Amino acid sequence: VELIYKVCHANPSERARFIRCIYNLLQSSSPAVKYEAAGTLVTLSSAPTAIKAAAQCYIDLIIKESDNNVKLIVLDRLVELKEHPAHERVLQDLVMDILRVLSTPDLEVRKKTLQLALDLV
Amino acid sequence: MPLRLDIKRKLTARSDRVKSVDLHPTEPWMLASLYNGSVCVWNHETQTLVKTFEVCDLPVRAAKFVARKNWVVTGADDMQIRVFNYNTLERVHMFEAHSDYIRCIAVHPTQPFILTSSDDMLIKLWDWDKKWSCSQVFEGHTHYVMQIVINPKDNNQFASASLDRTIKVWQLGSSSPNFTLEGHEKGVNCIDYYSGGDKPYLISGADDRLVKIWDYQNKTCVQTLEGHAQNVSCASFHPELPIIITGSEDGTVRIWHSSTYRLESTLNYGMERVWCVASLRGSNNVALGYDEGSIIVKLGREEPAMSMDANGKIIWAKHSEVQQANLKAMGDTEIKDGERLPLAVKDMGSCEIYPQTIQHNPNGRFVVVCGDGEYIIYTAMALRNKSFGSAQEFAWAHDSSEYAIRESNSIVKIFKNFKEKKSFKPDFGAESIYGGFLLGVRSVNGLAFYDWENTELIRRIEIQPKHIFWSDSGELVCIATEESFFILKYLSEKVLAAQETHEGVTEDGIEDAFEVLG
Amino acid sequence: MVLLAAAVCTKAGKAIVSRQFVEMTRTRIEGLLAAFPKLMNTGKQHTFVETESVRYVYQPMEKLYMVLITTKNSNILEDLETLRLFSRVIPEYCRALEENEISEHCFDLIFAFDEIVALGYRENVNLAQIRTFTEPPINMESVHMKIEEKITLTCGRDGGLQNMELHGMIMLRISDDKFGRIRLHVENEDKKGVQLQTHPNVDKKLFTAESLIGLKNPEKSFPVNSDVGVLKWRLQTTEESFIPLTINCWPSESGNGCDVNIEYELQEDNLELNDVVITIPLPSGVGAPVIGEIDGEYRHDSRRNTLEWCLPVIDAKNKSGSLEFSIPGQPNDFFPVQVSFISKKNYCNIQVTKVTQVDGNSPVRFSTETTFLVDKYEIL
Repeated sequence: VELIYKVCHANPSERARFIRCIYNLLQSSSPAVKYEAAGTLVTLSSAPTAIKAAAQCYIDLIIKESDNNVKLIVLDRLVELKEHPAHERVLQDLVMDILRVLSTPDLEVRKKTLQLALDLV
Repeated sequence: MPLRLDIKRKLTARSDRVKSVDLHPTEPWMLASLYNGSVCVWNHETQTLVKTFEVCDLPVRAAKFVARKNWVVTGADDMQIRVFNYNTLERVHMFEAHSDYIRCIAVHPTQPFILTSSDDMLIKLWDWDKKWSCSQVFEGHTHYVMQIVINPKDNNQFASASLDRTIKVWQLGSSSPNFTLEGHEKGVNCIDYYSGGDKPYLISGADDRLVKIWDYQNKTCVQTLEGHAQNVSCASFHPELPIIITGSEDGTVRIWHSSTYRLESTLNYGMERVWCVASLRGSNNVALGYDEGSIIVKLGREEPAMSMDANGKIIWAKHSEVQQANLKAMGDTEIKDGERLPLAVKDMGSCEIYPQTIQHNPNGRFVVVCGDGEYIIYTAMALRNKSFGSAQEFAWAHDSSEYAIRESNSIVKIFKNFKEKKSFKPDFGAESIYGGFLLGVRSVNGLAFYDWENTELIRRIEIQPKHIFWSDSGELVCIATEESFFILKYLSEKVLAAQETHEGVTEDGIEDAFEVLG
Repeated sequence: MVLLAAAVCTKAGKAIVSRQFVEMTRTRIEGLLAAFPKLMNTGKQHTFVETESVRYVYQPMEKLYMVLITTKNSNILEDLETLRLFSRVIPEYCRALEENEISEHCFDLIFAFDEIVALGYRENVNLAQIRTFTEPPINMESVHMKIEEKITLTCGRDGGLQNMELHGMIMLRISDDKFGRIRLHVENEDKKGVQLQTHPNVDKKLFTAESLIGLKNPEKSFPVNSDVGVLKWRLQTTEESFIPLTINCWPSESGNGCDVNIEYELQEDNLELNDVVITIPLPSGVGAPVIGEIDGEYRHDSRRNTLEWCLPVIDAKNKSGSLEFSIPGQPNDFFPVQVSFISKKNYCNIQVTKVTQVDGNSPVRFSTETTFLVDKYEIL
């Protein structure tokens, strides 16, 4: 017997069902910002660069939902980390620069990152 | 002498005598090497034990992480340093580091090297990349090499402490110690450097009850630290804070201010015989090895004290173009919001006390330096002594010519024009204070708001706060709470009838005078 | 089962010791464990790895794999947790994993496996547990009373009352000027079941004879919930409640087929019920029915396996039907018939004897109405 009216009431078991129940009550344009899904998810690619590369992808997606032309593919939500105020301190673009890569982190993360610079902006 | 501290027990673990304690070079984990023949590591932030390794069945004196390889080096009474992968859980390598058990290991992240110090009176070098071949052997020490540390200004240099009453500074290139320091008089248990790019320092600890500070640049002994009232097992330098943390076999740890060597604290735990110390290089965690276990402890000062007025005097203490003892700072710069703005400091006159908290007035007329149960008021931009007062805590309110203080008599105090207000004195007790117009005082699992009119209990909110700040109209308040945040309405008229009537209970209040807006 | 097997493996290419909870994976156990655990369960140093459509959870210990396998799953935390508890239990028996010592304590490990996971459902174990085993307008003044009640009944074919209970309330809607005191008089009630609630502003009066309740009514409509029984109560239909309908069922064995006659009886002929339906169930091997009824419409419904008779309004009436059945099996016991009905009376027998109002002249009790509804009304 699953689905609660509450937030919880306690314990890992209730907690595990709860992220399933949350995805129901907001399906809309992926989870966007991953819920209690995040904990199992890292181990799913323990070998080792692939986790960061994946993580980088989600973080880029999350920033904004742009036009979505050829390699401008960022989904998730339109505003939730914006892009580009001129009063924002120390700005969004600092994280965007990582994604522009020569190899600036390692090659698996690099391939993901170049696509990801292209994708947000 | 005063210093921002707050000793906190981050994680404890009970085990047979832990000779070495370490923080993981780049990870939030601390590794302790035990006499269980096991080394164990725990990440003392989430309170999860990440992994254990059974190095030997006889004590492991030393353990450290070579973070880049994702490996841990241990040296045990196998007279071996055995290497393991701390995520693929298996023994990476096994090698004989020495002819005797390995007291300490030091890791050079920039080079493939570990040098290990052993009580075969020799320190040997091993290169992890060669599969733990013996790169270099250092012959210099004629006694039991208790500890090794790498100098952070030249990693090619390390110092080793031996119970031979010297700490010898060696270079990798040279088997022999390229110079000797005679750092102690009853053998040197430990050597440490005071970390940084501009700090040439050594420390020696000895069983003459004493820790000694040495300057390696000048070669003189800067001062002698009382250490402990029994043989100093180890001594180390904290990087950020000006203190030395020492441990002794009397089960006591003492903290000494490194500016006059007057006792900052004495800590015992019911674990006793404190063998080692080590400090985190990124600062504010020190870990100490004891007979009955290990502890990882978290030191205070996490955040700076400063305040921005309307005169562009943004005042801090410490920092650049400002001294800690005196007071200064200005910030008149408006360069782009996207980066950190320059210091932009302009000089500011006299001070007489230490700044526990140092703050400008919110509209610029006063400066307050608070410190040692006293507040001293200095004038906004002239810094002549305006006023004085008592304050274990000082907070400007909204009024900022009325302020709240904790005078620590069990009543939260208001001082107005820096002169005490006794028309303000809670019918709660006190345990702590929140500023703003209705002073929040926390007592008996309550937050009580008091009037600056007759000090009656207006209301009590049943979730205690982090803060109360009141708007500059004093009808609206913003409450920082573990709840998250409240905005409350103080209905002024309702308060005037209630307060006069004193229908508001001594410790529970009247639930009408205040109302919960959101 | 959700958990096929719980298995200790050597990556020598064989299952060293293993447990088959119920006879399924005998030889199967060895081949799975032998191929997959050799490759680290095909893992990459990840606790969950799935290969050949079987979930393998594991932990490496030496050249050996302690392995849990599932091909179905109920929860994330659980699979790890049985493996984990297993990993506390296994060094007590074998001092880590190692094929020869694992081999010698087949019995120990195997017994723990049965105990830990029973019929594939992850029970819990512990090293101590293991031991036991191996051991002003007043012109307007008017008042209206509405008694709404539902009655429930369970009855035998014999007509045994079994259990019954009436639930109801009497709502009053009154337009009265001033504040008038009202006294309510009602019949006296008894209840096998229990429940009575009184509205505030209800006073209880003690009289030598007869019982009385008095109250100032709120204006408009409100639940009276007067004193006495109350004007909000659960009374037992058993206690003096009338059951508007009694059903007499006569099933008959026509032989191959079955003939069912259903008799319905109502209270006084004058009173008529409405919305009445009789649900007469039928057996699974239905064939088809032919039903005849003097009043209303009756229809057989497959799926429901019930014949439903509906009557808009009835003084009282009856129906009959003949059923055709293929006869598989033996005779089947009958299921109860249920009825829905509406009656313009309360069968809790609440009667409003008199409600006299004071503080003024006679008000008009324009109307008192009773709505009676069927609750779970079942008769076999």
